[PDB]
Amino acid sequence: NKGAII
Amino acid sequence: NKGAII
Amino acid sequence: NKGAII
Amino acid sequence: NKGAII
Amino acid sequence: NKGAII
Amino acid sequence: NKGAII
Repeated sequence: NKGAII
Repeated sequence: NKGAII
Repeated sequence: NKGAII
Repeated sequence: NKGAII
Repeated sequence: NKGAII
Repeated sequence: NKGAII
């Protein structure tokens, strides 16, 4: 899983 | 799964 | 798993 | 890019 | 980039 | 980059 919260 | 919350 | 919180 | 050669 | 050759 | 050759 990959996630970016920006 | 991939997710971006921007 | 990879995650970036920026 | 992601690749699987099997 | 990610690759698997199997 | 990540690679596995198996």
